Amino acid sequence: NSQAIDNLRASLETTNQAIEAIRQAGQEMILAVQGVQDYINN
Amino acid sequence: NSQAIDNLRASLETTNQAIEAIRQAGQEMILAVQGVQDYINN
Amino acid sequence: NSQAIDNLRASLETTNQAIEAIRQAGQEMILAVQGVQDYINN
Amino acid sequence: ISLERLDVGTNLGNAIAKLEDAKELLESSDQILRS
Amino acid sequence: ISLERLDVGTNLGNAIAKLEDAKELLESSDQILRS
Amino acid sequence: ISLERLDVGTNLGNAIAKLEDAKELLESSDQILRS
Ligand SMILES: [Mg+2]
Ligand SMILES: [Mg+2]
Ligand SMILES: [Mg+2]
Ligand SMILES: [Mg+2]
Ligand SMILES: [Mg+2]
Ligand SMILES: [Mg+2]
Repeated sequence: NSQAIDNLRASLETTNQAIEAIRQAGQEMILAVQGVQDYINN
Repeated sequence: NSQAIDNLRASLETTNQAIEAIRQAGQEMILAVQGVQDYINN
Repeated sequence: NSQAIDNLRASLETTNQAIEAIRQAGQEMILAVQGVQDYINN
Repeated sequence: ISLERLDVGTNLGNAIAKLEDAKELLESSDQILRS
Repeated sequence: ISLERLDVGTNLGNAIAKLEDAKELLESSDQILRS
Repeated sequence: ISLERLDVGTNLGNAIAKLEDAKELLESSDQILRS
């Protein structure tokens, strides 16, 4: 029914948003490892 | 049909569960980087 | 309708593919931290 | 002498904040599905 | 002398185990979708 | 003397490339949903 389709779409859009937040966490973790490498080399 | 709606919901719940496992992996990776920083500083 | 079901399935398959790419990024980040540990120990 | 210490806590803190934002969004996704 | 080595292998091993648990769940999600 | 420096840039670059491949797939997923 239209509520079931709306809820599946809304859940999947929310899930996609959650995955983007995890992707951003990954970028920050990479910056942290780069900062460890810079500290060792410097 | 009801099988198609049940399968989309079950797949999305399984996908959400997979994302939580990746989120937990991220937490463990952060603990590992914290352990590298502690070892360097100590 | 059949377009709505096809689009939800196609979006969820694409989302699952995106999550696998993030999972692979995590594996590479782990290899980078292992390389920092090897460099410190060696 | 060097008074500098290694400190990547701001990037690691930002990463934790984003993993936590993600957790709340995954719980909201599940709430919509259960409904 | 210091006989300690850096060892974050348990956290990295835990991270790998969870990325692998995630892989199996993504394959199961795809199996439900193909069906 | 040691002329070696720490360089994990290839694994970190690979990780960035994959996070970026993921970003493009998430945008494509959203495009299908909006449609
Ligand atoms: Mg927050
Ligand atoms: Mg809840
Ligand atoms: Mg396991
Ligand atoms: Mg299979
Ligand atoms: Mg690419
Ligand atoms: Mg777009």
